[PDB]
Amino acid sequence: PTYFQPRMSCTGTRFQPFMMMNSPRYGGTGDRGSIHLNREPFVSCSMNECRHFALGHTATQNGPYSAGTGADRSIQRMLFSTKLGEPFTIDNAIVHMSGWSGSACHDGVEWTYVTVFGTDPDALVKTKYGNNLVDSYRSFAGNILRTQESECVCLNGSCYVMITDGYAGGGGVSQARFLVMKQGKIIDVINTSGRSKFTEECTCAATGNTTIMCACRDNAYTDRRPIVAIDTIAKTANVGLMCSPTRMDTPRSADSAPSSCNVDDGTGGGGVKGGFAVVRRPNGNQFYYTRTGSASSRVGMEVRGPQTEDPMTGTSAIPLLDIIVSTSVNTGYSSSFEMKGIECDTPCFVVEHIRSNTWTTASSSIYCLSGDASMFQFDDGVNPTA
Amino acid sequence: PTYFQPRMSCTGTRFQPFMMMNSPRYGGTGDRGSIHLNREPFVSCSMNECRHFALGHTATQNGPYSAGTGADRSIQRMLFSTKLGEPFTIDNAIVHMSGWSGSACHDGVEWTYVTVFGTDPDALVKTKYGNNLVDSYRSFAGNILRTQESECVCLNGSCYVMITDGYAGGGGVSQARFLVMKQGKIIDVINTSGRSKFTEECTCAATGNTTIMCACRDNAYTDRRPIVAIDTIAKTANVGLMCSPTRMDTPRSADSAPSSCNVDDGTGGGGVKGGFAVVRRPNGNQFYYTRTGSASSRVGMEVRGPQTEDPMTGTSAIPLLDIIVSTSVNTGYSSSFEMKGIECDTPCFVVEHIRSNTWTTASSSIYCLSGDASMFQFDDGVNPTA
Amino acid sequence: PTYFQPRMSCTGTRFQPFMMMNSPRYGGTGDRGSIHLNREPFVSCSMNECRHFALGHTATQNGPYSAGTGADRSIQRMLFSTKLGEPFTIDNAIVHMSGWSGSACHDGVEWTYVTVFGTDPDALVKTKYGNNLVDSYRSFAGNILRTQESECVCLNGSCYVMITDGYAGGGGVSQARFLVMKQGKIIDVINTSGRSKFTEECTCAATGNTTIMCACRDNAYTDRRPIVAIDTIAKTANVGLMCSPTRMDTPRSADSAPSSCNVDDGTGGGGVKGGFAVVRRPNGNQFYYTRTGSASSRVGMEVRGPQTEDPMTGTSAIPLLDIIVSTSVNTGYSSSFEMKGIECDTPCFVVEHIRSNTWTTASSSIYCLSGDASMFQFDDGVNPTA
Amino acid sequence: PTYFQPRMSCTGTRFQPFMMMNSPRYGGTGDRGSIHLNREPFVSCSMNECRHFALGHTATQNGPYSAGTGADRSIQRMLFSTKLGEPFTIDNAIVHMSGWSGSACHDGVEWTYVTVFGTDPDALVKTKYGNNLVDSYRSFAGNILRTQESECVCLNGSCYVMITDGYAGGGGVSQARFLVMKQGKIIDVINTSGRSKFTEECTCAATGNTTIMCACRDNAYTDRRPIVAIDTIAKTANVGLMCSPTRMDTPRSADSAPSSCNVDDGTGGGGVKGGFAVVRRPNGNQFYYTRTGSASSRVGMEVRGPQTEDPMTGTSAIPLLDIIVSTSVNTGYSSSFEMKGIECDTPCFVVEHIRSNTWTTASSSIYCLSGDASMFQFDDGVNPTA
Ligand SMILES: *[C@@H]1O[C@H](CO)[C@@H](O)[C@H](O)[C@H]1NC(C)=O
Ligand SMILES: *[C@@H]1O[C@H](CO)[C@@H](O)[C@H](O)[C@H]1NC(C)=O
Ligand SMILES: *[C@@H]1O[C@H](CO)[C@@H](O)[C@H](O)[C@H]1NC(C)=O
Ligand SMILES: *[C@@H]1O[C@H](CO)[C@@H](O)[C@H](O)[C@H]1NC(C)=O
Repeated sequence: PTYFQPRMSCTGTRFQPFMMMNSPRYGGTGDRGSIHLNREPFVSCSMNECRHFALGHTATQNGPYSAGTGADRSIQRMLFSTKLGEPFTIDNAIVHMSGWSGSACHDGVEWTYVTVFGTDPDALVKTKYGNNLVDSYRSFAGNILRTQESECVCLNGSCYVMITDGYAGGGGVSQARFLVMKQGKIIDVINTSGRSKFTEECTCAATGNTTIMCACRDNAYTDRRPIVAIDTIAKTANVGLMCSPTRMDTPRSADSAPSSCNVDDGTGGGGVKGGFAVVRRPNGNQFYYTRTGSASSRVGMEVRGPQTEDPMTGTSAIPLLDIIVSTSVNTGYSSSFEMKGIECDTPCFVVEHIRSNTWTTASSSIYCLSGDASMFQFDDGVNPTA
Repeated sequence: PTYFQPRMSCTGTRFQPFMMMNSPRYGGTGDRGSIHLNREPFVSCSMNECRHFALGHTATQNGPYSAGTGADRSIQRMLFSTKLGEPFTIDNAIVHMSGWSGSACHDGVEWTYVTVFGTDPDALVKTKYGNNLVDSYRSFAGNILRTQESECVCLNGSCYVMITDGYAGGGGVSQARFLVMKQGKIIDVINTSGRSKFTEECTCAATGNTTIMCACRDNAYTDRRPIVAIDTIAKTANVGLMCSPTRMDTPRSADSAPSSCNVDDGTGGGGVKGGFAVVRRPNGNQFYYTRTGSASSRVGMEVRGPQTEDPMTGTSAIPLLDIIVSTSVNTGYSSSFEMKGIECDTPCFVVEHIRSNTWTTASSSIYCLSGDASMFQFDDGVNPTA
Repeated sequence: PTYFQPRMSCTGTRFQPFMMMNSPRYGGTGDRGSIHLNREPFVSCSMNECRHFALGHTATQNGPYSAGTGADRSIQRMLFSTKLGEPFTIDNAIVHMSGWSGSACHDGVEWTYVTVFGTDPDALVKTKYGNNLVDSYRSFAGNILRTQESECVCLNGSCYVMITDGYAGGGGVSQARFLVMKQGKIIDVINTSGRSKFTEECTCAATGNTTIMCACRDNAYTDRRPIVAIDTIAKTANVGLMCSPTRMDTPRSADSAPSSCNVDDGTGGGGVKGGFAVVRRPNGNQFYYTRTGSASSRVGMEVRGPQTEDPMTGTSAIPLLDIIVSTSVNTGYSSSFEMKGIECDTPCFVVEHIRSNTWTTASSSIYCLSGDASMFQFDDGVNPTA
Repeated sequence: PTYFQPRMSCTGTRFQPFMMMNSPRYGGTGDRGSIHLNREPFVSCSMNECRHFALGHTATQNGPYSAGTGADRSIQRMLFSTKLGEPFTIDNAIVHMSGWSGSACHDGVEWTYVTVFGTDPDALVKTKYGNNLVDSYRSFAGNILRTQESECVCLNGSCYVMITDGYAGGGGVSQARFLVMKQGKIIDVINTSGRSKFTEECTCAATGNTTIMCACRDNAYTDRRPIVAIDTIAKTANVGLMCSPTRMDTPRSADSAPSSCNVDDGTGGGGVKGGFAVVRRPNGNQFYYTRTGSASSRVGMEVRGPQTEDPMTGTSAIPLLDIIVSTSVNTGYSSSFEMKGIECDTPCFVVEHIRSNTWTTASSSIYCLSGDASMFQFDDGVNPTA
């Protein structure tokens, strides 16, 4: 009835610091806070509220169960969120469902949540709409089934969420599929084509009505991100590697043009989830990317400036816009979301900060498209031994 | 005006792990949480929210009053709940009324709460609707008056809650009655017939408009659960023992057919509240049951697959569907609830986990009907000496 | 527009235990809770929610400022409340305004709050409506200005709150006035007549449309409570002493008839706020009273049964209905409130329990009109040295 | 659609104690609370709720990060608020955006938030409306960009917020500008005229429809506050110094008339944000001011009585109304806000109290226009070493 449709983005040229959800700063052995242990934070917004989602380990930052929370998958993993702006404490967190992998988005009416939970070789995808469980999808490759770990994209009520299934190591194949949900019910599945061989942890944004574009991870063959062009009328997802000389993954080789756009050329396997933002304008879209600062290590964070060429076939270099996190500060996964205002959408990037001692926590820094001003780089301010 | 009526259930063949309300995992002597001490958790849902209900002891998990909270009845017992997904902490819990036994349900308009509180030989049932106390019912057998300890069933505004009163030991008689409430006011009382001799801790689900079916406990004569068929037009509750060779109580004898359906045959007295779910379909209902894993002890938990025969007179064995809790993990009471979605209902089972040191707490695991996938068995993850 | 008017009470013959807001049971030096230090708790209800109000000392139960919280008046006193059913913790409490004396009620549209704050010889009454400060009233006798410390009574939008001002010791005069507020604005002041000499801490309930009756304290001359009959059309408050042989204050002499209804006869000064409930029926009102158990000390608590004679001029004894608190448990102030349901009102009594070590706290027990059942007496369960 | 417009103020002659948001009184090394470290608190109100805003340091009152929170600007600074009446704890606080300087107000529909964040020589102003980031404004003088640190004024949807940029020391120039926002979008900028040389930390109140008046700080040349008269139709802000002999800043010289109204005459640089309230009446406006008690030090707090002459050119002395904080209690910044009731507005002053040990916190005392009664002076009651 009132389903959200993408709008043109508002005026701005830089992604300026907006909010820091540095949850594990009100905890520590010398403090009084009770904070969730989690990984892979992301933000999704409705037109009235933004929420900060994460996968927790059902344990406090400084508690008897904090050991063992560095695991990627466990039966204690759950998807939970708070409103953006809340400290992300145990009392403020709302658990949506169990799951060691997941995503969430809002269609303009109600929140849709997607998680993956189960045994590694046979995990199940479950979808929930409005606190009522709606649907499920079974593992298709016989390997760890994974989601975006970021916001899913809703177009007039149809929400497109990426799922993948396959071996994430060298020599593996991980062909992604996009589930199309309406009110949490899976109505369609769009399989990939093009360089479908390995698509993982896709960060997606709308490129206008009827079209979605994603920038994904490749953890086995290259260090150039796959770009997935989803045509929702043709019902096809065309995957290919960025032909740009600027490499967006971590580890990565020195920037250079590929000999051919879809040839595997890089440092080998491994990778990090990255950011991807689209600034939609009446005269064409501009694309922005996040990259770690130091090549070969998840240190620092840069924003690569507007690309006016197709992210797949442009072949031009992507200029540096700003350095948002210095190389003295460790970083993790990067994602993106859009605020949905009264008149326009506002692209924002989310930068993960990883902190550990005898437990592992995540902190997030949100940078939103705004006006031109000198960058004020952010240090998480979390001391694992505080 | 907008009273809820049962709907057909959605597609699914397995009860897959959904959410674990393992409240006493953010507490412990080494943590900073303040968590209620409680027993007999259950979940009830509205179409917009699900709530997790429990009977507390007005004490924290690790506090000066934690001793003595293993009692079944005390004047400090109270009925309280949080939204499903909340940690069930002291600050999130809302107390509804005092009571050492109780149930709750939502009729599509507002929440109805039922508790029993008073002296053992002369306890009083009280009903509340929408935070306003509405009605009461007095003890009828001169013994401990008890409720379902699970969700009550509302049919177009009329909510059916089980109450029982009698000696729970060997040689006792405990004849149940069903109170029919409308807006919390008791409008009718349906007495039982058939094997009315001992009916306790009934887990009820609708079997369609105008009909409710319950699977109850028998703690004195047998190890086969009583099944109560409630005809809301005829205003009769027909009770009889499951004629199936599969015995659902704990302790229980090895599975075997009874010599006659309502003959008392088993290991003697004792028992546990069990689960009972109905999958309503246009071509007939399917019934699902929970059972402990190890016969003679409350260890593990199994889900017994669809029974297409009448739960009372079928006489066929009920196949094993899944083992949801391994026998290395202790379990307690089992119950069931239904989520009420936009298009359909979703049957879910709730499995209690009991943990104690110098206090006693309960944790709950929720398994909801979903798609076919390998089972991922759950270990509560609560260390009484954490 | 939707202002509340009194309704007939529902069926019942006993005030049965309903809820215990024993806030200082989740605190203590061995616990993790942060609970307000307060005195004189009372409950007021809207048709959708009940709230528990108290005057706090802006300090935690076990904190660096807990010393000195036994004071009756200080600049750190504030009026705050939580929803009835909440633990009344620091995080759940909402502060309404500063004040060392106060009352609150709901008119069917929004909450009206009244407090007294200022210097003893020249304190100010302030009224607030809907979080916006509306009006004030200045001290009139040059002595400590006081309120009811209980729910104010709203009749079709006009809310009647008692204020008094005078010396509370022997030989003093404390003539009460009733402020009539509409949307928090003081529209009228009704002065008292009859035995106006000393009226304090009035517990008021409606006796039907256009009429309010209160049972007050007399802390200087007698041990019989003043009864105030407020005629809202005549705009008069007629005060006189209960002519009944049953004495409701503490300390009190042995029950005996007075030689004349308004002659000062008793144990001298001192007193306690008491309960007063009205069961409105089509054939006349019934009155119920609370009394301490042990005469001469605030120990235990009794409910004195229905009085069908005018509370002022009846002259008959008031029979004992139930003993609600045993004499092994210390008690404090008693008050009353009414729940406002869909069809009827439900009179309820609130019994204060006082606990102290190096701080002073209050706990409250709520007993609501319900069916006939044996009484289950309540022990606060709060250990000052827990 | 429903945008707020100023109303006439209600009856009253004194600003009487209303509420004390003494947040750091439920914390301390001996307590269990987790309270934000912050500075420059202020209150802004909607017609349904009042909120207490502050700039935090993302640290608890008694935690591992409490050192270093006495800084005026840092990357850990954020704007957050709670409802007025809440303890302002970590769990109740909602973070709106990052920022080391800011303001907030409500236009009758939704909350507008303004902050300044960035590097000192090139900071950015950002505006947010309804949890969605809307606009920004860049530094204009090449120096620290600052906001009011108090409520912004909304007239029929147009919200007027003061920003300034310049050197705050001796010999500096700090010319203010007023941004006019509608739904968070900056629609106009009104530059100042008159004694535009140094305008800072303006406390603004409406003087009627189409007009706003502010009393500002001057931290370099004088100890008389600048008054800014904003004509929203002429779109001009006329700045000049108070010609009154009563000096409102701190430090200040002994009261005396200036030789000429806009001649710099005082004790030199330095200053404190002060209060400014307007009582709008059909026969003209009255102005009220706050002043510290002890000249030359931020000790105590006085309210200077109604000024019926133009605050700029009156030249008469402003009589003392009340002493609201004694000189035994240290004070900080003062501001003002208006409650928006059903029929009228209610001017209120907010008095900051500064407390520090190894951390710095702020407490606030709210005094609202009410009736005539003897003043009850307030001592914060916060012990830095509690
Ligand atoms: C999508 O379509 C809507 C109208 O249905 C329009 O208002 C909006 O601007 C469009 N967005 C884009 C990005 O084209
Ligand atoms: C109950 O009746 C309603 C119509 O009143 C119908 O929509 C619903 O499907 C029925 N449910 C069952 C289980 O028969
Ligand atoms: C008060 O008047 C209303 C009608 O205005 C009526 O419904 C209600 O029952 C009356 N209450 C009493 C106690 O007479
Ligand atoms: C402002 O104008 C409105 C009508 O638009 C009026 O009701 C209000 O009283 C005016 N306020 C002042 C202060 O003049």
